[PDB]
Parts: sequence; structure tokens; C-alpha cells
Amino acid sequence: ELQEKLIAVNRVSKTVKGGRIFSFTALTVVGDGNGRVGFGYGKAREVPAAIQKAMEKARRNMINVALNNGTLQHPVKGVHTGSRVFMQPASEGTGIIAGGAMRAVLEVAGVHNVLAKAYGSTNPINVVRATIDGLENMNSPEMVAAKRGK
Amino acid sequence: QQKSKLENMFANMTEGEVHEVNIVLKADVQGSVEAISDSLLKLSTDEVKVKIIGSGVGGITETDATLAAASNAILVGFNVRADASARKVIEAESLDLRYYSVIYNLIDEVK
Amino acid sequence: ATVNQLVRKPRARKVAKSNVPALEACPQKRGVCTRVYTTTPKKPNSALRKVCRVRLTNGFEVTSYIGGEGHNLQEHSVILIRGGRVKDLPGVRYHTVRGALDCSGVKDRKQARSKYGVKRPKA
Amino acid sequence: KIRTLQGRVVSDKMEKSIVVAIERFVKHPIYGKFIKRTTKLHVHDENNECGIGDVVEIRECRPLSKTKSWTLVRVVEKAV
Amino acid sequence: ARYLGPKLKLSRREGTDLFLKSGVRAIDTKCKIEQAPGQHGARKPRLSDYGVQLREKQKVRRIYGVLERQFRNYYKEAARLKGNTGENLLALLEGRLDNVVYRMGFGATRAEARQLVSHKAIMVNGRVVNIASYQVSPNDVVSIREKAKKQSRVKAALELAEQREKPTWLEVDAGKMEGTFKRKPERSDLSADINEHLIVELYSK
Amino acid sequence: SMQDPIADMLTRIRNGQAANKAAVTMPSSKLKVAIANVLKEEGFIEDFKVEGDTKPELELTLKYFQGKAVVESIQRVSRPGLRIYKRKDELPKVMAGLGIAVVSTSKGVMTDRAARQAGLGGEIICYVA
Amino acid sequence: MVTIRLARHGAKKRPFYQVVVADSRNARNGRFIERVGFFNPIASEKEEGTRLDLDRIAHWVGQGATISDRVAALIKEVNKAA
RNA sequence: CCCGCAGAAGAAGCACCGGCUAACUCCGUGCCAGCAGCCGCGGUAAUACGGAGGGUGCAAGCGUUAAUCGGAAUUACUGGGCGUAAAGCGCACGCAGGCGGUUUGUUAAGUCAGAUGUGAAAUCCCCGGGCUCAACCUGGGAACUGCAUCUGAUACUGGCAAG
RNA sequence: UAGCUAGUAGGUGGGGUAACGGCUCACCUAGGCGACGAUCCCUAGCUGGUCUGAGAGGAUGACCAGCCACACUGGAACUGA
Repeated sequence: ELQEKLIAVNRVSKTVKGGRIFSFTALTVVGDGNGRVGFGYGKAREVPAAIQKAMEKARRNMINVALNNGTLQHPVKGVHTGSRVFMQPASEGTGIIAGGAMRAVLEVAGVHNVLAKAYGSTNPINVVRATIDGLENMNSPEMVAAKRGK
Repeated sequence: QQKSKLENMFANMTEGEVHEVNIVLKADVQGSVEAISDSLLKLSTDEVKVKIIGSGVGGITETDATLAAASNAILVGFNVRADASARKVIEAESLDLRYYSVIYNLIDEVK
Repeated sequence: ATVNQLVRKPRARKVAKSNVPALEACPQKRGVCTRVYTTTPKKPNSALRKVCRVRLTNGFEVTSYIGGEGHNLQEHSVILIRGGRVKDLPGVRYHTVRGALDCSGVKDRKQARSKYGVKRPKA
Repeated sequence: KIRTLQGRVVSDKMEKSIVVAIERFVKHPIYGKFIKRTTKLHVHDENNECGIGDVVEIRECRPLSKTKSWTLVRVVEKAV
Repeated sequence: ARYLGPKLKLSRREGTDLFLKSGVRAIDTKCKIEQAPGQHGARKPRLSDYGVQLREKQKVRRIYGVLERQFRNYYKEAARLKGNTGENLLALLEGRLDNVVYRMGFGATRAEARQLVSHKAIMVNGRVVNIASYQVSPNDVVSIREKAKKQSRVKAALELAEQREKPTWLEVDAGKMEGTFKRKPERSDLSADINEHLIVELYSK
Repeated sequence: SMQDPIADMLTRIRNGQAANKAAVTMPSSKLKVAIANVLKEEGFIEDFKVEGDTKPELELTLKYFQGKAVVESIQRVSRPGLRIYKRKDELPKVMAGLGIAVVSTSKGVMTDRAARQAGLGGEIICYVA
Repeated sequence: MVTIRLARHGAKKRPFYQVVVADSRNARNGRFIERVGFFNPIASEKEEGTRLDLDRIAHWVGQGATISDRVAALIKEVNKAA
């Protein structure tokens, strides 16, 4: 049920007095298959060290996303840093058809149908979080019955 | 083609015969171009070397006039007439169009 | 930005000029290939490459790259030119076709026969 | 009565002729903006009737000159 | 428009039993399956995100024995058809004549089922059919003709066909050497290990 | 300017919802009141009110359920500089039908849901989410 | 001359004619006023294949249009009530 | 189209495998000879050249080239910017143009509803039919986002009148 | 390319066309078109559609069908519905 996966890994540099020392950072997103979306970045001097902290941080900071059946309740716009993310429900249509960075967050959230097409900046670390912000701000037709109806 | 070029076994000619003349020939009949060329290679000498380029089956054409445009040459035919598209090219750039009824008048002037 | 501005002057599009000055809606052309030169590569690399100034049938004189190891092309014998741009000797926007018209294909080549006009040997 | 347009006089005296400047509101195909378009049309006249500073009703007819294939009927008020 | 090469290389490169070596024996035992896909196949199984999308398409194509151009039409036909696009993909492939011949147990393998259909020995509703890609609809009855009946090729297939799953969506019969297509196969009755969402993805980009 | 006082009120809401202010005061009008009537009808604003004779002032009480605002977003679609008009089924639906648009039809100011049922549309005002 | 006539829009070695009211000066597959029906001369023994609307042609016959030997034959093949 | 005869007999190639991008080692060459779409490889361990073995994609086709769109939210109406990245006129007064507070009455142009005519057929789309399947062909339907006229609705915008 | 038009814009009368008309004449009047792009220059048959695109659009106008123009170049008439 853990359903965890990595998006991408990127080598970086420091350049201290002695010379260049290269660290590694692996982005990861996790989910239970029905809502409960979460993610983690982290860093380390090794590849297996950095991925471990990413999956470790992905356990905490997990929030529910509301879905109808196996689809979104409505289309929702979301932005983060310099990235701009749109999505459409498209009920049982073709499905989970999207490029890397945003592929992980949709499939692990539970959606096997919605279309992405992420505009603006397509940076792996900025394109993620635009989903979680765009899925957190999304509200549910059953639980908006507080404002709706009466 | 590979043999004749490699036959010299040197990057240039050993002496000053490098100066040569080029000719362009298109004859209406196929029988002549092979036959008279052999006689046209008989007049060849060590001093001045003459060679035929692009022997035609008949008439004249755009790519033939273009062939004489790249390398300076005389355009001659045993029997030929100028095409409508041929006249435009020959009249524009500086060239020479001469047709000869007999091979004897030709063999004399090339010399 | 404002709609009433764009009503007066609509949105402009760049013509996007082609990287093949031959044009004529032509995939391949031919040309006289007057002189075959040998020139050094760009800043990063170091080599000697076989390139020739090809006078096309349309009228435009343009330089063309000779692919493969060695060639019999020079002076006369009109060759076909496939086109396409690879950057190394400054000015080259085209490539010559091998195994077409009067041009010889690459000798003793086995892989990639489609490119460089190499025929299938009898096995 | 046959179909008509709400255009105005705009030219006073063309020596037994009269043009009609017709205003209209149309949605622009691409942007969806509503721009006022002006359709100037030549019209035939009778017994030197009222000119500029007026708005004149118009109707289709046989052409009595080059273009000039419309005829007038009624005019609103007198002064501009 | 056929493969003709080694059937187990297609099984090896996927790393899954395609049921192409079945015939008489079954369940492999001797194999060398996966482990050395190529000469340097003993290298680690780490592979790209794009490659696993293509790898699913190849599994479905290598099972049923379909070429990319012919298989392009089945996605295009499944997409325009209503409901789920993934469910329609395998439904149109499951309705092929070679496969319906294979499911009933006439051919011992899927290539052999296309083999027999090519020779004009299979007859739908009385009339003969050459083409293996013939689409079988509901209430269509398919059977072997009087010529080349009760042969050891077809007889041995129907003998060991009882040892397989025995599909519910069509009647095996095999009494008079005939068959019947009852209804369109369900999503639960096929697929399972082969995923339709992975193959359906590849065509979007 | 006062030029577009319809889109003023849409900005008055979003500023009031962001600022957590209860009571919002502004000028009144014919369409100005009828838009606010539709907001209470579906159940977004708490209540509308008007007070005055020579210069009536529109008082709109803003509703709050949680710490977050009730209305997610309200934006001017059709504006003085560019108008948008919708026939019968061209009338767009916001967020898969969740919430309502405001649309001025012949008989009166209605929603996108109510415009479909009656079988007549018109000038869209704004999308309530 | 207004004439009812059969234009071949089908396939090579498999004809499918289209009975249509047109001017005689126009081409076969060219210009026409309007279609009336269809006649496949291949087909098989089945419920459909030959269809023709006599209410439409009999109008054009009254207006002054002639009928070709085939269109006449197809009207006299199918008859009216039969 | 159908029946018979003989026998696996008569019938598979092409690109590519450094990352992008599915698919790797050895040998030879040693900034040489060459590759290349982009970033780049080769100056003596080249998975980037050439050959070989192996492999992948695709199939009577396979590549290259040329051509147009897509990607390109990079002309962005839908659907982008303008402090410091390409970009606010040096500033102002202003005609045409664009747009306009609030109330009532009116007009019904814009807008919205319904009807009628037309928007050829084919094509595309949907449900069927006939060529052994398919391409192809075909019945009907839908659609043709349109324009005009006529009869209505009057919230909004415009015209007009009094405020 | 910002000014462009003397049969040019309109009228009256006569002639003319199968038919309305500056269609073509005489006379009279000084207008006509144009920033909502006239005129000039460059390129091009147009449309149903084709291709691409989620759509909006973009590019395109082979074959199929509709309309138009042209028939070695230039100009004119006859016959005939």
C-alpha cells in the first residue's frame, strides 16, 4: 500500500577552498492509492543516501485529496514558484497520460484518468508542489455542503 | 576513372603540359560520337591535351550549356539546333555555338 | 495586451526562413562541383575535411560536404546534393549524395549502407 | 414594406443624389470585440428633399446609375 | 507481415511466458528465461520510464503476433469506440480469428492458429475465411471444414486444450469439431498481468 | 473609474474575504442589487441589504464557515471593453457544475443552472466558485 | 434538358449507380439539381438493394423532364405498388 | 470465386544502440580517418568513428532529405509580459477612436428565444449494410459552429426623452 | 505607397443592350473614393474541403465535385437560343 517512487536525480556542486565536492538530490512522491498525497526532496553525498531521506520526509506532511470514484471532482488551476499547472477530470478517458515530473504525483494519488499539460516552467522540483497545492485548494461536492445547499 | 588519375603516381604533371583545352560535343546520331571522338583523340599531342566532356545523343540542353559554363569550352555538334531554353543561356553568358555539317571542317578547327 | 489595440493591428508571425537557400520545393538537387577543397574544422575540433563549391542548376553557387572516407569527385561529372546542415567547416549548409548519378559510394563499408550509397554484397 | 437600414444622410447635395452612412454593431470573429462598422451606400432622391443633419430610411430598387441601387422613403426630424 | 524468428527471444526480452512454446509440453522447466536478454543481458534490470511504456506494447504485440502498422489501427479503432479505450484494445485483439481459433483449442499455439487460418481450413457460419484478422462478433459459429478434419495437428491441440484455463466467454465443444462465440469477453476474464493503461499511454505523446 | 461598478463589487468581495471583514459597504443600483440577490439565493453571501433614499448604500454581509472564505473566487468575465454573450447550450459551467455563474437573461438576472432549465440565456456577469 | 439519370460513384469492377435529376449538358458525376434514390446492380438476394421514390420523379415528369431507358426500366422493374 | 495436383518448396530487408531514446562488448584507428538532429565524440582502454558479435525498433518496406502543423503558453482571442532578463513614448494638453455613475419611461439596434428558408453532393462524425476481413464502397441520421427573414422576450449594452 | 479620380460623381435628353445602368453620347452641376487603408506596389484562381491541433487556430486549395478565367501571343467580329 505504500506505493512510492522517485521522479529524478540531479548532481550539484559546492566548490570549497580545496576543490569541487558534488552532492546528490533525489525528488520523490508517495501516496496510498486513494488520496493522502505527500512528497520529499532532501540531499546527501551519495545517491542511495539522498533517496532514503526523500522517501523518509515523504511519510510526514501528507494531506487528503478528494476524488469522485477514480477521477477528479472538477478542473482546477494551481501554480508554484514559476510553474503553472492546469488539469481536467475527463471521466475514465484514455488515462494517466503525462510526462515525467507530475507523472508520479497523479498515479500515486489514485487518478488513472486526468490530463495534465503543465504550462510555464517545467522544472522537476517546481512542477511538483503545484499539484499538491492545486489538489489541496480543490474542494469536495459532499463536504462543501456546509456552504452549499442552505 | 580511378586508374587514369592514379596512373601518374604524383600530385601534378612532371612538366609544363598542364595547359589544356576542353570541348563539349553533342551529335544528333549515336554512331558518330563514339567514332569521330576516336579520330578526335588522334589529333591529341603531348604539348596540348584535348578531351571530350559529356558526349550527347542529340541536340542541345540546359545541363549541356551549364556544362560548358563551368569550364570554358567550345560547344559543337555534328548536326544540332538550339532549343528555346538553350538560346537564353547561350546568349546571356559569353559562349560559342558552332555546328558543322562535315567532320573534316570540325577536325581542322579544333586543331 | 489590450483587445482594442490588437483589433487595429493583429498578431504578427515570423516567416521562418528556410535553412536551404536552394528551395524550389526540391528535396534533392544537382550541381557542377567546380573545385573540391580541403579546409580545417571549427574552433573546438581539429581535422581535414573534403568540401566542394557546387554550382547548382538553378544558378546559385553553394558549398557542399562530402561524407564517407575518400572520393572520386572533382572538376566535371555532375553530382546530386541531398542537403541538410551539419556544422564544422563554416558556411556549409548542404551534403553531397553518394552512389547517385556519377558519384561513387563508400568502398569496403558494411554497416549503414543506405547512407553513402553502398550496395548489398552477394553472400 | 421591404427590409430597411438605419443609416444617416452625411452628404447634402450631389445634384439629385444622396449617400447613406449606415452604422451597425457586429462581433469580431477572432477577438470577440464589438466594433462599429460604417456602410456608405448611394441612394436615389426626388424633388430636392432634406439633406445633412438627418437620418433617412432606405430600401432596395433598380439601379438608376453606377452603383446607386437603393431608394429613400422617410426621414427623422429636420435639424442636426 | 509475420515475425518468423525465434519465439522464445520475444518471451525472454519481455521476461514473461507468451505461450508460443506451449504445443505439447508446458510450464518451461528448461528455459534460460530473462537473465541474459542479449549477450550483455546479465547487466542490471534498471530501465527508463519511457522504455516500460514501449515494453508493454511489445508484450501485447508479441503475444497476439501483430505488427505496429496493423496494431496502430486497433488503438485508433479502440479510441473511437465507446467506454474504456484500454478495455476496447484487448477486446478487438481478442475478437481476431486466429486467437478465437487458438482459444477454442484448434491450434496448439497462437502462430499455429494463424497458420491454420491462412490455409482456408477455418469456416465462420459455413463460409471459409483466409484472413486471421477477421473480427468475430456475437452469435458467430466457427469450425474446421470436412477437408483436413481430424488431423494430428488439430486433434492433439484439442486434447491438451482441456488442461488450460478453459475460457467461459466461448464454448469449447470439440464433439463435432466446431466452436461458438457466446459474448464479448469481460475485463476480469483477460488482461490481469498485462496492463492496458501502460500501452494506452504510449500513443498520447 | 466608476465606469465598471459591477466588477468593483466582485473585487469588494475578494478583498473582504481575504481581509476577514464582516460588513462591506458600497453604492447601489438596479443590476447591482440583483447580482447580490443571486449570491444569497444559491448560498454564498450571508445576506444583502440597502439603506438610504437620495444615496442608497449596498450593505453585503459576508458568510464564513471555516477560517478560509466561503467563496473561492469571483471574476468579471464580460467587461465594458469586451462583452461575452451565450445562447442556450453555449452557457459555460464552472468547476464541473459546482458553484454558479451569474447571467442576465431577458426575464431577469439568473444563474447558468437556472438559464438551462428555462431554456434562455444572455449576458454572463461573473463566475462564483 | 432536365433528365433523370444514373451516375457511377461506386468502385472499379464493382458498380454502384446513383439515379439523379440533372441537366443533360452536365457531366455524369458533375452538376445536378437533386438526388432521388440509388440502384446497385451487384448486391445480392435480400430485402434492400433497389430503392426509388416515384413521388419525386413523377413531379419532374410533370414539369417536362424525360426518362432514360434504364430509369424507365428500373421504374417498370419495381413497378409502383408491387 | 470454387476444386484438384506437386513440396517447405518460389519469397526479408533497412535504420539504429553516448544522453535525449527502446537497445553493448571486443577489435582496429589515435584531434588521424570520420561521426553529428541538439549538447558534442576521436590527440593510444572510443558502449559516440570504422569493422565484427550481440541487441533493439520496424517490415516489402526501412532511412535520409524537403515540406506544413504540433510541441511553441515562443504573436499567448481562448492563452503571455513590460522595476532589475528582450519591453512604458522625456512629459503634457488633446481631435478621431475606445469606454462610461445613477433613476424612470421608451425604442428593440446589439443580445436571447421560437419558426421558416437556405448553408449542393461528397467528405468528417454516429448507427447500419455489401465486397471472404480490412482499405474501399454505401443507406439513413447527425452536423455544416453560418447568414437572412418573420414572430416574441426586455435584464444588460446602445439610441431617444425627462431626471 | 496618403492623397486618388473628366465619363471621373450625379442629373436631364438622345442613342444603346435580350435586360437596369456613364452602357455610350450632347449639355448641365462639382462632385466621387479614402485612415473602417483609397490609390499604388508585390504575390495569388476562389470555395466544399485537405493536413495538423484538445479546442481555438494555423498551413493549404493534388486527385473528387461547384463557380470563374484561359485555349501559340495580341485584337476584333460573325453564325447562333
